[PDB]
This record gives sequence, C-alpha cells and structure tokens, in this order.
Amino acid sequence: NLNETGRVLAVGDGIARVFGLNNIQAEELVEFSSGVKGMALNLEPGQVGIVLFGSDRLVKEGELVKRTGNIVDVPVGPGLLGRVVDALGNPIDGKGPIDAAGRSRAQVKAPGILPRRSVHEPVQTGLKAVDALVPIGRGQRELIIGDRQTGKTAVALDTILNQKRWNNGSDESKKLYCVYVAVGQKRSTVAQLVQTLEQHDAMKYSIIVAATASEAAPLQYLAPFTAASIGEWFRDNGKHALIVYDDLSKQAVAYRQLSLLLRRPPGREAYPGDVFYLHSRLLERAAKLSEKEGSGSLTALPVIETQGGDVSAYIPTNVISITDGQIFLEAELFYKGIRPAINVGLSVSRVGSAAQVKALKQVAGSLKLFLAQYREVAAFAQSDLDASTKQTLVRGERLTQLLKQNQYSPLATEEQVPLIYAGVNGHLDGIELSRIGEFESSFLSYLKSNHNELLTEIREKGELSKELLASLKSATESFVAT
Amino acid sequence: ANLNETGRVLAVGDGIARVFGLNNIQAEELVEFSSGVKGMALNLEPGQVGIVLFGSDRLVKEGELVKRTGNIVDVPVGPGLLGRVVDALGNPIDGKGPIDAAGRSRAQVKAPGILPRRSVHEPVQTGLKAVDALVPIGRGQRELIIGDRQTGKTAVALDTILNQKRWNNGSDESKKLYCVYVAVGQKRSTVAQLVQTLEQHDAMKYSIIVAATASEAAPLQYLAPFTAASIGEWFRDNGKHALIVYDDLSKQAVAYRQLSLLLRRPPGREAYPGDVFYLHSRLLERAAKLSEKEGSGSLTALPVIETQGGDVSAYIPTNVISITDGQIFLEAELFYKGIRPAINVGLSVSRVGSAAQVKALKQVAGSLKLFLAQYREVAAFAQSDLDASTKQTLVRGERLTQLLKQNQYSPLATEEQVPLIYAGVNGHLDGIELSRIGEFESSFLSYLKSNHNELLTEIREKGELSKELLASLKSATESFVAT
Amino acid sequence: PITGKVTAVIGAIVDVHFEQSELPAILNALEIKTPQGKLVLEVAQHLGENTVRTIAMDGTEGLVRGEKVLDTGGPISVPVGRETLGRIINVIGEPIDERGPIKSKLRKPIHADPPSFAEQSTSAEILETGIKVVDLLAPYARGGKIGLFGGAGVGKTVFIQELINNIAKAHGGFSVFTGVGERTREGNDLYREMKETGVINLEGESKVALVFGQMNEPPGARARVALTGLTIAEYFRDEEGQDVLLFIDNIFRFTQAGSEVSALLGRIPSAFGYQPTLATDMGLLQERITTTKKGSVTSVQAVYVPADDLTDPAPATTFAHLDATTVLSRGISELGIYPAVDPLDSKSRLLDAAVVGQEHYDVASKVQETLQTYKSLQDIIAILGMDELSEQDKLTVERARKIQRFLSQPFAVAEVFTGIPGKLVRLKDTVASFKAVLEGKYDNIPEHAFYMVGGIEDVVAKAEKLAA
Ligand SMILES: Nc1ncnc2c1ncn2[C@@H]1O[C@H](COP(=O)(O)OP(=O)(O)NP(=O)(O)O)[C@@H](O)[C@H]1O
Ligand SMILES: Nc1ncnc2c1ncn2[C@@H]1O[C@H](COP(=O)(O)OP(=O)(O)NP(=O)(O)O)[C@@H](O)[C@H]1O
Ligand SMILES: [Mg+2]
Ligand SMILES: [Mg+2]
Repeated sequence: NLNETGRVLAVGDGIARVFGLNNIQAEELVEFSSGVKGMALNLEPGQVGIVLFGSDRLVKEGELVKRTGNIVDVPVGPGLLGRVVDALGNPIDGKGPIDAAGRSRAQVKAPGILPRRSVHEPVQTGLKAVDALVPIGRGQRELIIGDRQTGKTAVALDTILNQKRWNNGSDESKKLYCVYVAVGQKRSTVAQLVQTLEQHDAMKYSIIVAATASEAAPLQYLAPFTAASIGEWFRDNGKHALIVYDDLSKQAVAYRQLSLLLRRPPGREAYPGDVFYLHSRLLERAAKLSEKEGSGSLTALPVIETQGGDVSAYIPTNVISITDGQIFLEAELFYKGIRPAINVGLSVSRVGSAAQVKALKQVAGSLKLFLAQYREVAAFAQSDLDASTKQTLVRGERLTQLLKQNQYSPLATEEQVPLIYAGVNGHLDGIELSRIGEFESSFLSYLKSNHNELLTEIREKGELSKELLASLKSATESFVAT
Repeated sequence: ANLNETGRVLAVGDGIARVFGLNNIQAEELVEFSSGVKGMALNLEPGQVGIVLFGSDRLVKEGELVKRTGNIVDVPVGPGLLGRVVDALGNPIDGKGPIDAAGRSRAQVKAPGILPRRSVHEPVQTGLKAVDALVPIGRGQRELIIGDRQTGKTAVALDTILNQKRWNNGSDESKKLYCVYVAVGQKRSTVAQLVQTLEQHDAMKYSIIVAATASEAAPLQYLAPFTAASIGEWFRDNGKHALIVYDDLSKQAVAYRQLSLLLRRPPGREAYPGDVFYLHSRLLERAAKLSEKEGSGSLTALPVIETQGGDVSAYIPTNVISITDGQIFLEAELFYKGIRPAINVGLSVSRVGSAAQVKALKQVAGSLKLFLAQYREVAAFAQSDLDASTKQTLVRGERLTQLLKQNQYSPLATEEQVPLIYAGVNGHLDGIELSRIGEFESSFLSYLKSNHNELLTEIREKGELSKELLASLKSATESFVAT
Repeated sequence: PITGKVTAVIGAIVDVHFEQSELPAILNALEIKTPQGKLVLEVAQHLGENTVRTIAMDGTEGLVRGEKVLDTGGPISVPVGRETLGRIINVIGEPIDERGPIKSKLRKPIHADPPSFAEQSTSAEILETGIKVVDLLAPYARGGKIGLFGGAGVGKTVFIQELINNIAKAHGGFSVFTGVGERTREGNDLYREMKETGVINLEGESKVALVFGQMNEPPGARARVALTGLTIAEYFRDEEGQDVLLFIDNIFRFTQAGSEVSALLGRIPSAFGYQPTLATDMGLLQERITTTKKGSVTSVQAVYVPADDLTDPAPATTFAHLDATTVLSRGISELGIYPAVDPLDSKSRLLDAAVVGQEHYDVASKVQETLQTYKSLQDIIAILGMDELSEQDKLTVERARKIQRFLSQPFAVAEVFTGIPGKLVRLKDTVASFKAVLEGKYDNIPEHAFYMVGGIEDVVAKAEKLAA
C-alpha cells in the first residue's frame, strides 16, 4: 500500500520513525497497530517522524501505521460545559460522550488586523487588588507570573469563581464562559480543583482540558491549542470566554522534549528556535472581534512559573513580550500577609482603564498614584518624619491592607468602589490597621442594610454621578463615626 | 572543461560553496564563479573543495561553473593607491576607475622576523596634546586605541592623519607618513562622510581607504585588514613610512566569528573560535620598524577595539592588548563631562614610543605623566578635607585637565604644544579662572605667533629646548599672564 | 513555469526538489497553492542533489511530500508607489484590509543592494521635523536612523503620527509604518487611530503606508517584513525623489526573528543565543536607509532594550547604526509636557557646530546646561526653599522653568483629541526663539505663555491674552 500506510523503522523515547505514509499531511493524526495514536511532525525524505500519544511499549519495529486523513482537531461547542476532557477532547470525568456542535483544528490562524475591536469591556475578577490596579478587558491577554507557591492559580480560580454573577443571568453578552487548561499538573491537583469549582457551582460554566504530569509530551504540547479552539467556539459565536493556561512553562517543556527527541536544532536553554512562535500562535488567538464578526471575544490568562523571580529567562521573556501585561506575584509579599501577593510596581495591564468599570476608574484613579508614592517613601516606616511623608505612610499602609482578600471570595463592583472610595479619600486613617479587616466586613453589611439604593445604582449604571459620590461620602462618614 | 582547472558546484549555503573537481587548485586560491562573485579555497578534500564566498550566497547556484585563478588571495599595491578607496579585494569603489598598481602582494604575508627589525625612535606626531605628551607613538609601534562606543576613538586616528599634512607636502622624503584607514563593518555613509573629511582638509591625497562595510559578506570584512596590511607594507618595504588604522578589529573579530560558526568550528570564550587571538596576532605583527639593512621602512598600526561598558578584561580586548605595544584608553565617564580627548591617563601606556618622543615635549612633560596619574589620587579622596598643601595639586591638576582638552580637527605642531605645557607644569595658570583656560590657549598662541616667532621656529628646528630658550619661555608667559 | 516537489517538511523548514539547472537562486520566492490561499517559501540553501532548503512565510500544517512548488523567478515582490498609501500589507505584498487588490503600477523585490559608496551622500544634513524639542536639541539626520525610546503611556503613536504629518507637509514625503512582531490588537489599534487622526484617509489622500508582520507569523515572515516596508519606502525615494519616513516597530523583534530562523536552519548560535549573522543581518537592512542623489529614506525605529542591558548584542548592534535618539518619558509626561521628549536624554550625532551651524549649536548647548544645573537643584529647592538662591542661579531657575515649557508643542494630529490647534514650528524659528529667551529678552513674560505654543510670536500673543 504505502501511501496510506507505513511500517515502523525504529521506535523509542516517544518517537516512531516510519517508512511510507507517502500521502500524509504535516501534523496529521496517525494510528498504530496496537491502538496508540500519534502525530506526524517530521516529514523527511525517506521517512516520517511521529510523536506518540501513548506509551511506546505499544509500538514495535515493523508494525503497521495508518493515516487517518485529518490534522489533529477537537470537538467544540456547549456540549463541553461542565466537562473534563483530555487534550484530544475525550471525556475523563466519567460522564459519558461529549455532544459536539462540530470539530475544530488544534492550530488555527488568529483573527487578523481587521476583524478586531479595541478592548472595552471588563472581565471582572472580583479581586480588589486586580480590578482596581490591573484591569483586564474582554479580549486581553493578561499574564499571571510568579515563582512556585505564590498564588498564581488562585488568581485565575477566583476570577473564574466570580463569573457566577452574570452566568446566572440570561443576558449572554455579560456571561463569561470558562476554559481552564491543566498542563503538567498531577491528576489529584486537577481533581481537587474540579471538586472546588463543583463546590462553588462554577463547574456548570467551565471546561477543564487536562493534559497531566504523566502524559505523553505531545498531549501536554497540544492541550493549550486544543482548548483554545474549544474557547474559540464561544468567541466565534458572539459570546465571551476566559481561558486560563496553567501553565505555559510546562507546555514549553513538553514542546522542548518533543523537539530534542526529533533531533531538531536546540538553542538557548535547549528550546527549539520556534518556541516563541509556539506561544504567540496561541496567545494572539485571544481577541475581541469586530461588530461585523459577532463582537465575540476570547480572553487569556496564561500562567508562567519563574525561578527566583528571573523574568529574563527564555520562556518568561517570550510570554511577557507576547501578552498585554503581567500580574506579578511574590513570596515575600505573601509571608507579609499581602494576599494576593501582587507586586503593583511590577504589574501592568497595557489595556488598563478602558477595561475597567467607570465607577472603579473614578475612585481608584488616584489609588494608582498613592501606592506608587507609598513605595518610594516606603523605607521610612522605621520616626522623625514630615507631616507630608507620614501621611503618605498612614494612607498607604491602609490601602495595602484594604486590598488584602481571602481566597474564594471575589467581591462585586458595587462592594469594591465604596471600600476604595473609603480608603482613597481618607476615611480610614483614623481606624487602626488591625481593624481594616473587620471594618470592610462591617461596612458592606451596613451598606447592604441601609444604603441598598446606591449599591444598586453603582451595579446598574456602573458610573458615579456627582450626587452619588456625595451620597457615598455621606454613607461612609456616617459609618466611620459609629 | 577540465576537472583540474574547472569545477561544478555541489552545494551552497551559509557562506560556503562546495565544488567538485578543481583538482589543481591551491590551498587558499581565489576562484571566480559564473556570476562574477569570487571565493577562496579554504578546505581541500578528496572529492570536493570548500569555498568561502566573497559576497551573497544568492550569487552561487548548484551546478555552476567555477574557474581557477591560479592566484592566492591578494591585492594590488604600490604608490598608485594614494587618494583611492578600494574594497577588501582591492577593487576600486570611489568611481575613479582602474587601480594603478605597482603589482600584487598576497593577503596573508609573513611578518619580518627577529633579524630584519630595529627599535622605534621616530615620532608619529598626532598633534594631540594628550597623546604626544603622555602616550608617545613611535614609527613602527603598534598602539591600540580602546574605549566604549562613541568616545572619540576614530577621532584620535583621524586627527593623527590630518596632522600628517604638515610633512606630507615637504621635500624631505623620510618624515612623510602615508596613511591607510581600514573601515571594518562601519556604515557605508560614515566612510563616505569620512573620506569627505579627508578631502576637505586636503589629507585624502596621502591616504588610502580600504572598506568592507556593515552589509558586506563576513569574509570580506575578515579579509579587509589583511589586504590593507599588504597595501601598507609596500611603503615599509620600500624605505618609506605608512600608518595603518584598523577601524575596527572588534567588528573584524565579529565577522570572523560568523565565518567560524557557519563553518562549525568549536566556539570558545564568548563563542569566538579558538584561533581569534591568532587572527589579530598575525595581523598586528606586520607592523615593524625595519633595520637599515632592509631599507628602514616602517609600518605603524593603530588598531581600534570597542569595549563594552568600560570592561577591558573581555576576551578580545585582552588579546589585542597582549599583541600591541600599548593602549590609549578613552573613557565614557570623561567624554561625558567634556575632557576630550578622553584619554584616561592612568590606564594608558606606550611601551616603546618612549625613545620616539620629541625631546621638547619630554622636557615640559617631565613626569606630567606620573603627576596626572597622581592628581587622580587626591581628586578621588578630596571628595574629605580642605588642605592648603593638597590644593595646589588639585589646582595644577584641574588647570592641566583643561589644558589638555582639545577641539576636533585642530591638531597642533610640536612648537605650539611645548609652551602650553610649560605654562601648565610651571603653574602660570593658577590665578587664571577655569572658564578662561580655553581662551588663554587661543590668545596665547596668537601672542606667541605675532611676537615670539623666533622661539617658535627654533623648537621646530632643533627638537630640543636649550636652557636659553627655556629662560625665554619664562619671560613671554609671565608677560602675557599679567594682561 | 518552473515546478518542483516538496520533499521534506519540518516546522517552518521545507525542502524542495527541482530538475538539474532549474534550481531557484537563494532568496527566490516559491509558491504552494493552499485552500487558504497561497503559501510562500523563501529559498535559503542549495543542499545538493537538486534540493533546496527554504523557510516558510506562513504555517506548513497540512503540507504533503510531493506537492507542486512554483518558482516565482525572483525574491518576494511587493507593490510600490502611491497606491500602497492607506493600505494594510503583509510580508508578501497581499492586501490584508479587505479593501480589494493594490492595483499598484509595479512590484519590487524586497531584497535589493544598498546604494554604493559612490552613491553615498557626502555631508550629513538635518531633517527638519517641525517638532520643537527635536529640531533644537536632538535633530534628525536626513537619511539617518533614529531610535525612538519608551513604550506605552508616553504619547508614542501621536509623536509618530505628527512626524508623518509634518514631513508630508514640509517636504511632501510619505511614510511607511512597518510593524515587526507588533501585537495584532495594537496593529488594529494603530489603524483605527490613523483614520481618526486623518493620516490615513480612506476616501481622500493618505500620508502613510502600513506593513504588518505580526507575532503569530512564523520567524521567516517576521525576519523579512522590515524589508517589505523598506522596499515600499525606497520607491518613493528612488522614483519620486521624496524624503521618506520609515517606521520600524519594533527593531528588537527583527533581531529576535532573525535569531529564530538561524536556529531553525541549524546554524550554531553565537554569543547569548543570537544568530552568528546578527551584524550582517542588521547591516543588510540598515544600509539601505540612506541619502542618495535622489533623496533619502529616514527611519524611526522603536528600540527595545532586554533587561535594560545596553550591552546585550541586540541593542549593541542596533546602536551602531543609530544617528540620533528620541527618548519619550513618563517623567516628562507627568509634568504636563507634550510631546514627552526628555531634552537631556535625547541625543544626536548631528548636534554639532559643523552640521547645524554655530548659531544652532550655541543655543542648544546652553539650553541643556541650563536644564542640567536646574536638575541638581530639584534636591535643595525642596529643602532650603527658594529664597536661598544665588545671583545667577535665581534667574536661571525661573528661566529654565520657562524653557522647559517652551519645549512642549500642540500637534496638528492630536487636535481631534485636544481642541487646541496644531503648530508646525520651523528650525529658523526654534533657534531664534530660544536664542532670545536665553539672553533675557523674555524674563518678564509669565510661564504659562511658553506652554503649548508655536514660534516666538505665539509667546508674545498669548501673554497679551493672559492680560485680558
Ligand atoms: N488570596 C489568598 N489568600 C490566602 N491564601 C491564598 C490566596 N491565594 C492563594 N492562597 C494560598 O496560597 C497557596 C498557594 O496558592 P496557589 O494558588 O496554589 O499558587 P500557585 O502559584 O498555583 N502554586 P503552584 O501552582 O503549586 O506552583 C495555597 O495554599 C493557596 O490556598
Ligand atoms: N576632541 C574632541 N572634542 C569634541 N568632540 C569630539 C572630539 N573628538 C571626537 N568628538 C566627537 O564625539 C563624537 C563621537 O566621537 P567618535 O570619534 O565618533 O568616537 P567613536 O569611538 O568612533 N564612536 P563610534 O565610532 O560610533 O563607536 C563625535 O560627534 C565626535 O565628533
Ligand atoms: Mg498553580
Ligand atoms: Mg569610530
């Protein structure tokens, strides 16, 4: 036969070198005699180089290999909501077949120059520190970067948890569907994550694509692109989806493993010289589409693990240059108690204020300023100081404390602005730092009991009129004195 | 078609061309390809020749005819190359037509051995108050100009060439310094704008520009300094004196690394090949003063190296520093402030040019060398005391620091220099404001030229300072300082 | 009609077989017809046995050993001339704005030889930029390259857009903006703002041409796009005699892309991972930006510095080619000065008594030295107050503060965002205007009159409106 079939020349280390397959397409899925699949990455003169999707004890020299005729693709559509799939879209949750609207290629061209509209709509994380200081808009790529065990996943997960507000409504323009890509994590971690989303009733709008620690590198390499197509169905049909790639370090690692094994030329840190293309292919697919094309959007929170905060390392550098900003998390801030351990002076949203609820932009425009000033004068915290430099100190200390938050408890926008109006505009400088916790708790509940009126208007108009600041000022000053 | 004289291309990529045949080719022989592009036979094997291209690979296809030359890589030399601008293969690029050449020296020539040399003793006059007093350059010496990006490195070489106009109009055949300026990896415009500066100052007539610029294939840049050496050597070989400026060897070493990596040689320190020391060493060793038994001709090299952020311990800086006979180190920190030439005195040395210093400079610059490296002592530890004892040093130093400051394209005669350094060393500036030191020079040199031209003619003629002429320099300086 | 056959596919690297002596020269474009459209391949090597190694300009997924490959006869060619203006173009000269074909009168090969040493202009000369800060303190070289520093938050796209404007009005030259590795979201951003600002005018006349080579394009495409844009920019010089602007944003991403291609072709990396051809690759592009007897390409190139390490071979090699720099700063922005040029940080090789004339040089030098003495006072002005100022110093501080505000200027392009009319200030104005201020002829005009105005007459006029 030979055009549609091949024989195995040699096999080992997840590579099978195959004779024949004369009509195979670059990156076509293939199928071996034992039942393991794999994909044609190297079309060479005498032979094809195929990376295995399964243990290579399954393949032997001489074994028959079959074309399948299709480039790797994946089932896409709402039939996947609440499901946990493998990288190829096979369900693993024990919940039976996945009904697909249709199938879609792993690799797909990102929306070009033209079919995009400027990012303008909030992705509400519900995290004061983020929403106030590093606002993400629908369409944006905002990196979550930091060392091990710093809070990277939490920042995505609490964002995912926050979408409850709109995903429990009927207006689909407000809804944010959720794709979480588990790459290179151990299985119980992904299982413990799903158990959490299930507990917070956030599975119902989420998709978990999980290519885990003990899976063939190509599957880990593929998971991000595969899920990006899953996420793209939403984008491409006038809806909005958030995708979290957790994390791109580990993907980079599997890609590298493939490349070295296929003997492609290594470079800095032994990554192939197209690793940057690997991530930009992937992250440019997040986009806000133009009105002409549905106005749908995909939004990406990629995760990157750093080593000793070394952003200069190859992959961190690639990704930091590809995205639209970093939320940068730090061990030290964490132990200090500053959780999320966001380092403000190092974090950015390149979209910024256009991605932010006008109400929050209003009270927190200054907030941007002060913490900046706080940080310059910071080391003075240790006596004989100005009335200028101590006021800076008093206010900062408090806003820093305001911005602390517990895990799994993202706040509504109408709960954030009054907390941040309070901070920014001096109404906290009297309260001792130990109580800014119990204060936030007590102030919101009080505001709920008595001033449900303005909470609603903040939530509904999203703006703050002049009467509203004056009302807010009244409700705040009345709570402080008591 | 002979397989001995002719070849067919097997493959071409990464600057190399593989040719089948050429069975009578020599190791290091030039070849001509179908399109006119030339190459060199680098590696000679059973069944194929490895040829390095002197141009874009686009210019050589598989299956192409390649003709032998018979000739090892070489250039035209001779006196007919003055006022010309050639490329690395000696091809004329100034549009001024055929090169009129006395003949063809090779690119790789061996340096004269232990025997055929004499020590340096004659001045290469730079006209730069700092160089000629503190780092004197001999005729046959090799003095490295070294410093960061944009620190007046080229400026020293250039003003040295524009200073040669002085004797390069004269009858005396021996005090003539013919020049070779080698542009390696420079911008095409910079080199064109540089020629125009030699043209305006009427210096182009005694100089030769060899250029392999930013865009040209690496082996051309690699080659340029060598074919410049042969061009220079002619003068050395025929009882004359050529000055060669390699601008710069940094970029040559970079070109050579490209060539090396494309050829897959083991990369060492900073990915330079094992033999990058050797690349330069064989180059700069072709500068010599010859013994009268060989015609006394002299080649003098002023190579330029570019440090990165002031670090002289880098691989390529230390290699050339351990080939050359000294360094004029120019400093980003000084240049930023205004002290230009930014000759960091402490870190600058001439190793053989001692004998070559005009006595009159040596006399008024007596231990000015070791004082200035020691005004640097107090000036770095006074920023601690208001000491009357150490404030005259800080005011000799500060005045002398302004005294050695110089405008560009303004090289000075020996005679113009000695009285400036007399007025400094002997303290005649201590009462004069700092902001007027630059006005002192210009007023003083006019006052000297208008009245005391008898003293000025005499320094030039002797090359010495008679106790009479020093007792007179005292009178003219005190007289002008009071008014 | 020269055909070949794909014999190898590894990522963006494709090998192709041809018949003896029908082999395409290195750098020739090849074409495979996809259902997408067309896949272009650039010849890079003759491997032997009639095969060629090539680098893809788009994805190679779905390719098949044996697929037919047409030889285009030459390098990648791109539309040139007036018809390119106002259009978006990818590396291979295709329109990507969905506005139909560029029915340009020609197409030109992106790989071309630079002007000869003979063709080279002999005297560097200023490019009058209409912008105050720049023409006085760090003037652009005509034919030169200028590194534009600082990213978001500093008014960059407007600075760039006013240059396009002012040049097209004061010299009748057009512009080519080439985005190399730009973010697509930001390419879209820029297109929308060029229409808003008027520099792209889809009905009327357009001042600029857009060439984009995005991050998600394979290394080959990103390596090459700068050339495409340049080739468009060259034709306006060579056939129109125009002084032309070429914006390359970002030049660092061109180095990175070149680095990536070299790795993929199997070349041994040089120092720090960069290609071994880093300098010649840089040379091959930069050397084409220059003055000819016809006119000049003048390029403004955003430069990114990795880890702020000016010694990393990337910037080091880039800097060797820069004639001047324009440094936009958050520090100048926050003070209220538009554009946000740092007048003590922006430097020019052409700020030289020889190039600009002694009048020009003397003014600019004192302006700097003034603002420099003023900087080291910002410390003690905050502690010792103001009263403790000496005879010369009390006056120069109050004067610097006026000069600091005279360096700001309203841009004609920003008028839609601002409401303030825009002024194009001449060099003869700028030097003269600042020469008068320095001497003490306007020490009795209150600060606010120097802020956001054109030529000296605009200080006089506004000061007499700040009295009504
Ligand atoms: N806002 C928060 N407040 C308090 N604790 C938190 C917060 N966010 C995260 N944590 C806890 O801090 C630890 C690390 O957070 P986690 O989200 O696991 O970070 P990570 O970067 O994913 N670490 P890893 O993935 O294991 O490299 C976990 O115990 C979290 O429960
Ligand atoms: N004695 C001098 N006085 C004042 N300016 C000078 C002097 N010498 C050189 N310069 C100027 O300083 C700048 C840089 O000097 P240059 O001679 O080009 O140094 P360089 O080391 O060649 N820089 P580059 O070649 O770009 O690495 C130029 O504008 C020179 O004209
Ligand atoms: Mg995690
Ligand atoms: Mg130089």
